[PDB]
Parts: sequence; C-alpha cells; structure tokens
Amino acid sequence: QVSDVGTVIQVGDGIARAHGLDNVMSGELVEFANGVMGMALNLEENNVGIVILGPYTGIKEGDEVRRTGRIMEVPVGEALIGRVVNPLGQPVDGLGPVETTETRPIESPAPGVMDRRSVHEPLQTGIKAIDALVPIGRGQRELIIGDRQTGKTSVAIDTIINQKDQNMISIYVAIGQKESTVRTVVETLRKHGALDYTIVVTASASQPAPLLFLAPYAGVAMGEYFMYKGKHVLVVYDDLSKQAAAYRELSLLLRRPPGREAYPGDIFYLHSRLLERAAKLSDAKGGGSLTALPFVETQAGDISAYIPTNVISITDGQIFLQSDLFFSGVRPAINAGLSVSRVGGAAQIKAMKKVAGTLRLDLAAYRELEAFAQFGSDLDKATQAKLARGARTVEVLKQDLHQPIPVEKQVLIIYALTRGFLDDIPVEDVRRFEKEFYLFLDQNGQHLLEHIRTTKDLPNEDDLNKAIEAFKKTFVVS
Amino acid sequence: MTRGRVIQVMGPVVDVKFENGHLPAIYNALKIQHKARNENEVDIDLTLEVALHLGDDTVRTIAMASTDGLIRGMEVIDTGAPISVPVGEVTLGRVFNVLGEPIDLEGDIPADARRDPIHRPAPKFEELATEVEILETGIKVVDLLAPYIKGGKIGLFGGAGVGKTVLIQELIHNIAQEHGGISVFAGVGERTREGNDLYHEMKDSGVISKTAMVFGQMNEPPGARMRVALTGLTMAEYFRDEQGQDVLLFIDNIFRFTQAGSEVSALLGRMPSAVGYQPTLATEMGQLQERITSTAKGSITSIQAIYVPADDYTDPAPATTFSHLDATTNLERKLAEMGIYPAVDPLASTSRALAPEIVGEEHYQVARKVQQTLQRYKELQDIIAILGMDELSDEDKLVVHRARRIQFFLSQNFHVAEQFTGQPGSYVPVKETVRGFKEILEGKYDHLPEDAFRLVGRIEEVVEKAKAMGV
Amino acid sequence: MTRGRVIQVMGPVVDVKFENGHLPAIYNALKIQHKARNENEVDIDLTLEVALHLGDDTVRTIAMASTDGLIRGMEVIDTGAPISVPVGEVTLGRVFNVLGEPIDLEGDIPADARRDPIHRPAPKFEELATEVEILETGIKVVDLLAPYIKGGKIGLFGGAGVGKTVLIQELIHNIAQEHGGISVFAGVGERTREGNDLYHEMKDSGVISKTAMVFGQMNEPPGARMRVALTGLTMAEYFRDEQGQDVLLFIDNIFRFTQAGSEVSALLGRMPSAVGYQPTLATEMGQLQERITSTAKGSITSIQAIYVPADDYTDPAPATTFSHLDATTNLERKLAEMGIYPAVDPLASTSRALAPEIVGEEHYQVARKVQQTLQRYKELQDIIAILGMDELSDEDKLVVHRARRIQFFLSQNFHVAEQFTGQPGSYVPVKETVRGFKEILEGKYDHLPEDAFRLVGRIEEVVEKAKAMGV
Ligand SMILES: Nc1ncnc2c1ncn2[C@@H]1O[C@H](COP(=O)(O)OP(=O)(O)OP(=O)(O)O)[C@@H](O)[C@H]1O
Ligand SMILES: Nc1ncnc2c1ncn2[C@@H]1O[C@H](COP(=O)(O)OP(=O)(O)OP(=O)(O)O)[C@@H](O)[C@H]1O
Ligand SMILES: Nc1ncnc2c1ncn2[C@@H]1O[C@H](COP(=O)(O)OP(=O)(O)O)[C@@H](O)[C@H]1O
Ligand SMILES: [Mg+2]
Ligand SMILES: [Mg+2]
Ligand SMILES: [Mg+2]
Repeated sequence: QVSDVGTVIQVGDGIARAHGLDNVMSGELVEFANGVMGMALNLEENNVGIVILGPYTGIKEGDEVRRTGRIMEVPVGEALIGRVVNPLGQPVDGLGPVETTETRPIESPAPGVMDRRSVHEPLQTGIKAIDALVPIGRGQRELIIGDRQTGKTSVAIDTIINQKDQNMISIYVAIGQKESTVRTVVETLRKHGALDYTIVVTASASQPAPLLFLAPYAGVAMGEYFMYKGKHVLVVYDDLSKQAAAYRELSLLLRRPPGREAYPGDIFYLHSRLLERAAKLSDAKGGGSLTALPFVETQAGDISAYIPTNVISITDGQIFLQSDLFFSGVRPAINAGLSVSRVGGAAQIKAMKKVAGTLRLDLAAYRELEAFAQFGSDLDKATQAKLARGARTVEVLKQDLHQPIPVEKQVLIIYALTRGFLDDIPVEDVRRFEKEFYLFLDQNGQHLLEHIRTTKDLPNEDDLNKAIEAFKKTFVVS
Repeated sequence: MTRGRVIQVMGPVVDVKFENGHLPAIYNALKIQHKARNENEVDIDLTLEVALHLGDDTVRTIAMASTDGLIRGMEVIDTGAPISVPVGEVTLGRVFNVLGEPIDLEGDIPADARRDPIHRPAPKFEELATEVEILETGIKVVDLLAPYIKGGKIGLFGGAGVGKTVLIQELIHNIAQEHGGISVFAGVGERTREGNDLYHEMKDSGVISKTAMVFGQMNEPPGARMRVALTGLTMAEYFRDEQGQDVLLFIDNIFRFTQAGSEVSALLGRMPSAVGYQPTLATEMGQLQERITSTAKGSITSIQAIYVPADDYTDPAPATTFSHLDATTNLERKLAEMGIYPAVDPLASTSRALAPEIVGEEHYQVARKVQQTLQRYKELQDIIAILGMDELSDEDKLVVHRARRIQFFLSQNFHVAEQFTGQPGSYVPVKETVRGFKEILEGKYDHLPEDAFRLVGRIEEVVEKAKAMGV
Repeated sequence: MTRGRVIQVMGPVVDVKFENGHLPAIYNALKIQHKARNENEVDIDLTLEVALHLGDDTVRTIAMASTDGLIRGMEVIDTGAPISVPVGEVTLGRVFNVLGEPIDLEGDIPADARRDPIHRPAPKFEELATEVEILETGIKVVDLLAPYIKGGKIGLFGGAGVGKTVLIQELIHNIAQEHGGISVFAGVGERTREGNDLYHEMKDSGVISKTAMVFGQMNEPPGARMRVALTGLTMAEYFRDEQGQDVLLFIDNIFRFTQAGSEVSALLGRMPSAVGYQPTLATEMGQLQERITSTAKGSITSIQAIYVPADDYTDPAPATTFSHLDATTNLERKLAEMGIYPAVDPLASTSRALAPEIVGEEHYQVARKVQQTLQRYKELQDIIAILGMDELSDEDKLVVHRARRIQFFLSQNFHVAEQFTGQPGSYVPVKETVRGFKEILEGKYDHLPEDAFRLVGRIEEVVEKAKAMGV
C-alpha cells in the first residue's frame, strides 16, 4: 500500500486544517479516519485547508486523514429514476442504497461552443401566461425570481408535472428547502404520478454548508450523463440565494478576503460553471438537450441586489413574479412587462407564432393607457375600446393550481380573433367560457384540435369559425 | 483523569490548554470549581462548553456565567459529557435555568435521575409527517386569513412595542386549557418579570399541572441565551419521542438565540458578514429549527415569536428564517399606532394552510376578495394623499368605503386585553367570521358608520353596537 | 534558463517559486505541462500569467483554465515573453481562444507563424490622427441623432438594457456590406448560444471568410476574460500597421471584462475600494481602450456595448469609460417600455458629429427640426398625464400630433432577424432619407394612422404600406 497521510490540527465550524500531505492534489476527496468525507480547497504553503462533508462532531485534533486521489464524483445511472438521494448518492427514504456504478466528476468541462445549435424545439409548459408571452426552448436557461410565497415553487411543480406525454426527464435540486416541505413536494409528485421519471436531490437546512453548496453541482452532473445518452433533461433549482449564502459562509470560514457585501470574488466564476453546462447538443455529440430553471428570491422584486445582478446577466430569459399583482387576482403573477426571452418566436409553434404575436403588444398597450388612466374621470373615450379589450384579455391569462392546459386547447383561446370575438359579458363570462369551450371541443369538435396537434399550425379559420359560432350558440349567456 | 489550566480570557470567552492527545471532544461541559485561597479571591463554580480546537493542544471554550474572577493558572476539570438536562416526567411543573438545575425553591431533583445530553442530530426522512390539519384558535384574523397548521410551525414576526407577547399569551389562553397534552414554554431573551407574571398566573389558572417551563432571561450571559432554547427543545423532544403524547411548544423570542452569536462569534475569531451577524448564522438557525418537526410518533405545534430589530425585514436574521415556517403573521407598527389590534398585517401575512381544497371554496373566495379590496385600497393611498378623495371613479368610492370597514372589523378585544382596559374579551367561531366577512362584502352594512366596526367580535356585536350608539 | 516550483493554490490564484538569476518579469507567460506519475494523479495542461514579485524568489500568478488537479512541487517552465498570438493572413476566418489556440477545428496553426506579444504600450501622441470622416451606417436613427465617426470609437453603452446583441449583429452585416474592410468581433464573456448563433450567421452570410474572431467562454477562469480582448486589439494592430488597410472592430462587452478582472484583482489584490471594485480599475481600462485609436498610418473603429448594473449610471466601471467614446447611444430602456425597439434615447444620446461644419448644415437643419418637434413630448408628458383629458389648457397640440407618430418612424426593417420577428424590410440611405425627413417635418402625411408609420423601411414604403393597410 502507498498513501500520504495527513494530520488534523484545527477543527471548527465544519472546517479542518490538516498539515503534511506531500502528495496532496487540489480538489480531491479525503476521509478523516472516522468514516466521514472531506474536500481540499485552500492548498496553502505548509497546510491544507480541508472542508468537512457531513457531521464534524467526532473529529478532534490529532486525527490523521488518508489520501484517496479521487476527484469528487457522484454516481449516476438509470436506477436513479424515481429516487430521492443525498448529493453523495445515498438515498434518504430507505429503499436500499443506489445501484448503478457509473460515475462522473462533479467539476467537468462544459460542452464546446462548436457543438451547440440554434434551439428550435418548443417546450410544452402548459401554463397559459408563460406559454403565450415568454417562450422556452429545449436548451434555454430561463430565470425565475420574486418574493416569498409568490408561487415560484408552484410554477416549478406545474412545469415538472405537465411533462406527462413527452421524452423528458426532470431533475429537482432543492437547495436549502425545509425537509418537511420537501416531503410534502415528494408526496404531491407521487400523488400526481411523476415519479416515473423524476430524480430529486435534496439538501436540508441541517445539512452542512459544503453539501448545500455542492448539491446543484451534483444535480447537474447527474443530468449530464443522461444528456450524453441522447435524451432531454430538465433541471430545476431552488434558492440559489441560499446557495450563494452557503458559499459565502464557507469562504468567510476559510479566511478568504471578502468582496462586496461579504460575498467572495469567485461567485460569478462559480455561477457561470453552474449554469453554462446546459445547451442543445448537435448530432456531433448526440442530439441531446437540457434546460434549467434556476430560482432566486428577492424583496418586493428589488433587483438591485448583488446576487440577482450577477444572475440576470447570465440567463437567456427572466420571469418576474410580484406579490403586488399576485394578491390582486393574477394567480400566475407573471409580470409581462419586465419578463423577456431571448429565444422569442423560434420557441413557439407555427400556430402560436401566428396568434400570440399581438397579445403582448395588446397587454403592453393596455398597461400603457391605464397608467395614464389610473383614474377614470373625464377620459378620452376614443381610446377606451383598446383599454376595454386589454382588460378583458388579461383576464384570460390565469389558471388555477395543478391545472396544466395543453397548447392545443390554449391556442384556440389565444387566437388573434379569440382575443376579439363577442365577449358579451367578459367580466365574468370568460372564466367558465373557456372551460365549457374545452369540454365543447372535446365532446363535439375534437377533430378541430386534432388538426392542430397533427399540424402545429392553424387550420382554415372558417372551419373553426363554424365551431366558434356553434359553441357561442350552445353556451348559455351570463 | 485529565486536567488543564486556563490561558487566555477574553470577556465571556475562555481558553483552556489540555494535555497532549487527551483533549475533550467538542460540546463537552467543562466545570471550574475553586475555593477562595485568600482574602483577594472569590469562590467560583462555573461551567463551560467546548467550541473550537485551535492548534497546539489548545481548546477555546464559551462560558455559561459572568467569567468574573477567573485567574490565569486556575485548574480545569473535564466532565467529558455535554451539557445535560434532567429529562422525563419529573420536570413537569418545574422551572430550570440553561444548565438544567431547578430554581422554583422546591428543593432539587434527585442526583440519580435520568438525563440526556442536549446536542444531537436531526431526524431522517422516513419519519416526517405529510398530512395537514387545521388547528384553530378563536381570533378572526388568524382563523380566516392564515390558519395555523397543527404539527407544523407558526412564527409571529413583530417589532418592539407591537404586541407579540400579548398574542402569545392570548394564544396560550385559547389553546392550552383545551388540549389535554404535554405543554412546554421555553422563555428565551425576554423581559425577565414575564417569568413571574406567567408562572404565578398559570399556577392560579391550573394548567401549570402538566407543563414544563425553562427560563433563560436577558441578564444571563450569551452562552445561556444560546443554549436555553436547546435545553427546552430537548425537553420537548423527549416527550415527542418516548411517550407519544401531543406536545405544545412556545418560544418567547428566538431572535435572541441567533443574536447572541453576533456577540460571541466575534471573540471566537470569525470575520463578520455584511451585517454584524456571524458567518454561520444560516447553519445554527437551520440546525435549531430542524429539530422542530412532526414525526410518526407524535405532533409538535410550535409558536415562535421572532423579533425584528429596527423593523427591517431586509435584516438577515428575519430575511433568512422565513423558509422555516409553514404559517406566519406579520405585526405592523403603523397599523398598531392608528388604533387596531392585534394589528395583524392582512396582505403580508400568508400561510400554506390557506387553500380552497381544505378551508372550503367559499372560504377561499372570501379570503381572495378581502385581499383584493385591501390591495387596491393600499395602492390608492398615493392618489388619496396627493389629489383628494372624490377624484376617484364611482366604483372606488365604494371599494375604499368597504376596505375601511373591513380593516376595522378585523379588530377584536382579548381576554388578556381585560387588564389594559376594563372591557372584557370574546371568543369567535370561524363559520361566523366567514359569514360576517361575506355580509360586509356584498355591502349589507355599508350604511352603518365606518368607524363603528372597531373593537368587536362576531357580527352580532357590531350590530348591537350600532344599535346601542345613538348614531 | 532554469525551471520553477509551485507552492500554494487559492481558487484560480496560483503561486510559483523560482531560483535566483532566472526570475521572470511581470506579464510573462508561464506554462505547465506535466504527466500523471501514478493512479492517484490526473494529467494537467495549463498556462499561467505572472502578476507580482513577493520576494524570496517567489512570484504570484493566475490561471487560464480550471485549476483542479494542481499538486505541490510541479515543474514550471518559463517562456520569457508575454502571451503571443498568431497574426497575418493566416487568421482570416478562424476562431481563437484567449491563448491563441484555434478551436476552429480545421487544423492547428503552423509553429512558425508570426507571433506577436499581447501586452505593449499604446501608440504615443507624436503622430495621432485628427481627421473626422463620417460613416453612412444606413440606419436613420444612428445617422441622424448621432452619426458615427469612422476611425474614432463608437459605444452603444446601453446601461445594460436588453436589445444590444441584436443591434451589433445587424451592424456587422450592414456595415461590412457597406465597406468590405477587415472586421474583428471579440466577446469578453459570452452567452455560448449567442456566440454560436453569430458564428453560424457569419458563416452562412459569407463574411466570415474576411474576418477573424476570438471567443471567451464565460465559464473560463477570470484570467481568460481578463486577457481576451487584447487579442482582438493585437490582431487589429497588426492589420493596421502591416498593410495599411483600414480595419473595423467589435466588442460585445466591457463591464464583464472589468468584473472578471476585478474578482481576481481583489482576491490577490492589495485592498478593495469603490463599491468593492478594483483599486486600479481606471488604469486597467484606460490601458485597454487607449490602444484603440486612429493613427497616422491607419484607422481602427470599434463598437462596444457596455453593461450597467441595476440601470444606474453612477457605477464607476462604466462611468470611467465615457472619456473613451466619441459617440454614445444611451439606450437605457431604449423604449422597450413602449413597443418600440431598439430606439436610442432621442435626446440624451450625443456625439461629436453634431456640428454644422462637421456634417454640413443641410443635415443639421433637419436635425434641428426633428430635435425640436420630438423633445417636447416628455418635457410636457408629466403634465399631460394629469391633463390627459380632451382639454387644451396646454399648447402641446402639434407635439402630441407628431411625437408618437414620428417616433414610430424611428425603426428599420431591412435585415431584421425574420426568425425573431418575421417582418421584411429594405435598405435606406440617409442621403435619400433626408427627403422623407423634410416631408414629415412639413407634415404631408399627418392624416395617416399612427400604426402605419411604425415598423417601416423608407418614406415610399410608409406611404404605400399606409395606403394598403386599411386605406
Ligand atoms: N397561481 C396560484 N394558484 C393557486 N395557488 C397559488 C398560486 N400561486 C401560489 N399559490 C399558493 O400560495 C402559496 C405560495 O406558496 P409556494 O411555496 O407555492 O410559493 P413560492 O413563491 O414558490 O414560495 P417559497 O417562498 O416557499 O419559494 C401556496 O399556498 C400556494 O398553494
Ligand atoms: N390585542 C391587543 N389588544 C389590546 N391592546 C393590545 C393588543 N396587542 C397589543 N396591545 C397593546 O400594545 C402593547 C404591546 O405590549 P407587549 O408587551 O406585547 O409588546 P411587544 O410588541 O410584544 O414587545 P416586547 O415583547 O418587546 O415588550 C400592550 O401592552 C397593549 O397596550
Ligand atoms: N431589433 C429588435 N427587433 C425586435 N425585437 C427586438 C429587437 N431587439 C431586441 N428585441 C427584443 O429583445 C429580444 C432580444 O434581446 P437582446 O438584444 O438579445 O438583449 P441583450 O442585448 O440584453 O442580450 C428579442 O427576442 C425581442 O423580444
Ligand atoms: Mg414556494
Ligand atoms: Mg411585548
Ligand atoms: Mg448580449
């Protein structure tokens, strides 16, 4: 046997300082002669600043560490489907330990620039507002930010659940999420039946800051193996604010110099590695695809903070949620004004590109004119028709919880004339109008939406104008 | 048989150097016993806890007392076991300090009683409760807007002088007497006279029979203000584990626990974050809050009144403890000033109990409509302040006219409020709360004076109040 | 020439030791090429950049790749010269990284291609040019409000608004079509998807055969993003000082350059300052931007989009770049608040070219008229907000008549990304656009709908599309 054995000197705050290790290689895994793991990060001149992975109560001074030379790896494989695992791989719900032996390095090079493609495959989110106004491709990096309990986790749940009829694998990484809430989310996922493809990785608050830091990297590393296989993978984060907080705490413990607001310097070089390992791979490396939805918290939508400023410049699109609108009755509180998408158009089907190209303009015009008319006295009545139409089309862009609406049923409702038909009692009709319309189509005019499913484009509008007329006649006025 | 000598003394932080290799483990209670060897010394029986190992056989500790009279060269005694607390049914009705020694003048627990070290890991995955049921209290606002989940966590954020302690005491009055299980109150970092004002009051009432009380108050050193919460929490975890009874849990001010780190960790050598709080703030708060969970063996309903310094919710201490509570209510000083109690914020306070699938579709409708009206009323204050009142549309003339009624009907009088003013309290049902909010919503009582809705309970009280007043 | 030893590693910062006598200077390129001794090791290929001399025959360096895998005691090879990049007619069409390695994947550059140092002082005042040549960009807004001085420096600093990337992408094509000069596009921190899209667009259009680019992966350690743009500047320096043919250059961002440099400069730096930024940010940015200057021999004209965090221009990092730009397009929200895009602020954007004796007063008269008619809207918009009735208490009549309608005639459609929007369009010169400007100022088409003046190419296109669109 050959090895290089160290000596632990200082222990505290989940940090261990080791001396010796003439053959120490940076970033390797090391054990502390107590069955616990550890990582080496700050290879100072005459000592190694080791970072403790897990409980550190049993470690004292004088313990000797054993080198392993193993770059920090995580097991991957097909048996992970339906499993909830610690970032090291061990499951938390019993069920026996992990089975697949294939492993990958947590820190791995990102796919090359020459190996990517113009992302031209839509994603069927199923939520009306995000579907119509802020599209998502199959390799895009959409960002979701907002205040507490504005529905970000609900958006993630709806997005993961709606993948019931596609070739997608969804990976959940709950950083800093409370364990009871993670259990509730797992129960909801099992109750809706999405465990047939979901890989969920959790890291409780009680877990050490090193694990809270390494969890998203473990999730993306697990995703990459399925990526190179040729599949499509969806990865959803939680509380990258808490991830950054954990890394800041670790850096302050290792006595690194602090930058602005105590965050260390390499935060951006960290987030770039975390995020830019998702893209679309051409045939040269396999026709894979992977998209991510990192989450960020904020106070009242205040984007002046350092972490949101570092994050928004990376993601290809930003989705804003505001409690101000959310309490106002827009339950999916997508603020359509400040939400952008750098893949707009190419991520929408040949029907949505036709129908929704004017809805965003109409909503922006409605808000533009109602800003002038925040008070409704002695207004110029000539422009009031567009205000009315915007008010009665914004009502359409909302749906209840656990309600994934298919794109085929959505496109008829958001048709460029369906924004401008009768609307006889639009203040209260439209809500039941859309449900009775979906039932009407599914019981009478299923062929109409069958054409949309088969073609990804509008049929002749008269062929559906007849259906619209028949549904208006049959449906009872309000 | 290991001995050490004190080396470096810095405030409430004390260093000890031990023999090579024979150091005590982390989190082991270290006892300092001494007798005055001359006129110029003081007897000291004082306890420490192991904090860090800082090289060359040194141990850096924290103290649970004033550290007054320590002399460089005093001998150190190691017990080798963490700070232990007497545990079991023996402690029912008793009062303890942070160290686990009674103070209620009822002698002392026998020295051979069962006891358990405080620190321990958190529960695993398989033993976490998934179902959600509603525990109701009787106060209109918390009953309707944000119900309290039994077996979850409830936090009461508030400023200084807004009434978190009053809300806690009234919740005790509403719940404790009508439950029938183990109860635990662990005062931490609160006004010390509350100890008497609560102990004798509970003794007079009678619920003292099957309760546990732990008192670590403000005057006590930072080590005590740290570990008192852990002591009480272990005392409650024993009953949630071994007997399976339903256990209640109160914490007067858990903010002090995380604040005492801001006082200690500076001496321990860590650089601070942007605000003076310790860099480990997240870890300590998480590892404390994780021990309060529901398991298959029982149920814990914990109410934790978090204080917010400077009324700043961008402060890390409140801004990072939001994720650990399933239900909460925020107390607004501005609403408190203008004569509304308990001044619960109706738009900022939320919870995950509020769902149509649980409280009922009509209940959810009422809550959503109330939130809509209050949101619009809050938004229109700029217009009201800048360019008058009657410049609104005709509709807003009624939306404001109803929101002003609603924010006062949310008021109430409490049984505790019988001591500030002679007017007694009331007890309200959720069904009648819902019905009253409805009848206000469709404008049945818009003719009544707007300011007559203050300080009522169920809708019949405001009806008879409008009757009794000549106007 | 002797070799060196690695001592300590922190993040991307790596230290190197050396013997006396053969100590390398600052900015020297240090290369490491080892092989795995046994199973516990991993092969490594990486290069370093010298920063400081700490004494004791030691030197602090930084990395150009991932540092995972560095082990104490490695042999360090000294080259003795700064990083060198191939120049000449070899690089036309290739795709290089920060080191000069062609990732274009066709082949590898011959070992005797002319390689020149990256770092050197900028050309001196002794011969700097002064002639003012105006470039017809073919876009009405840029030609009118602030036309570009071909030879100086132009900066679409947009306050980090969304809408720059597309503008640079369009400018590449149309300017290259205008003048088939040598073009270079360099990205200091890139959305890899956007970089690949640009590469594919250029290869499809064919202009790639007469251009050369360097791409910096934003995931690379901050050394690459610190020292990438100097590669493009060096190639432009060669093509200016070797053939005299005038070259045009692009820069995707400069704020990300400053940030990437700042992180390492603070990690190993003396002390922080400003808002946590570098101490030497001004000098670091000045040494870079001051190299892009028109000279006696030839001219270099550059377009640089500048990121501004939180839309606050008081940020020192962009605030110090103003002195280095002769034409600023302060986009800000760039009318993304309206449906309009990517219009540049119609009054705030300024340049040197606004002068009757520089542009010829035939265009200055029209610029005067457009400025006067279009500036008065926002100057009285805050008043007409309250006075938004049909009243005429304000003599804002013709301004409300014209402003929005003619602002709609401030967007071009000739080569938009039809994949992103779908609208067609046709090219337009300012020489014939001044006729449409005179026509609209005299008000020939004040009877046409406002939507008919929006998203149009030329004045004839506006009138014909308006006559066809709903007559
Ligand atoms: N669009 C919606 N429709 C119905 N209920 C909603 C909607 N959005 C949020 N809710 C409800 O409001 C609460 C929001 O909690 P949730 O955790 O889902 O949101 P969040 O913004 O992701 O919060 P967190 O701060 O925990 O990340 C839940 O009770 C949820 O059921
Ligand atoms: N429900 C209520 N009914 C009537 N008065 C109330 C109510 N809640 C609070 N008050 C008034 O506000 C005061 C708040 O007292 P309390 O001791 O609870 O303050 P606090 O905000 O909890 O602060 P602290 O715990 O720091 O003393 C009460 O003494 C009383 O005057
Ligand atoms: N010239 C344009 N025409 C139409 N839409 C545009 C234009 N420029 C930007 N946009 C809008 O913004 C998106 C692209 O923004 P982009 O220029 O990539 O932002 P950034 O420069 O911040 O990266 C488009 O998909 C569209 O929604
Ligand atoms: Mg959530
Ligand atoms: Mg109080
Ligand atoms: Mg860009």
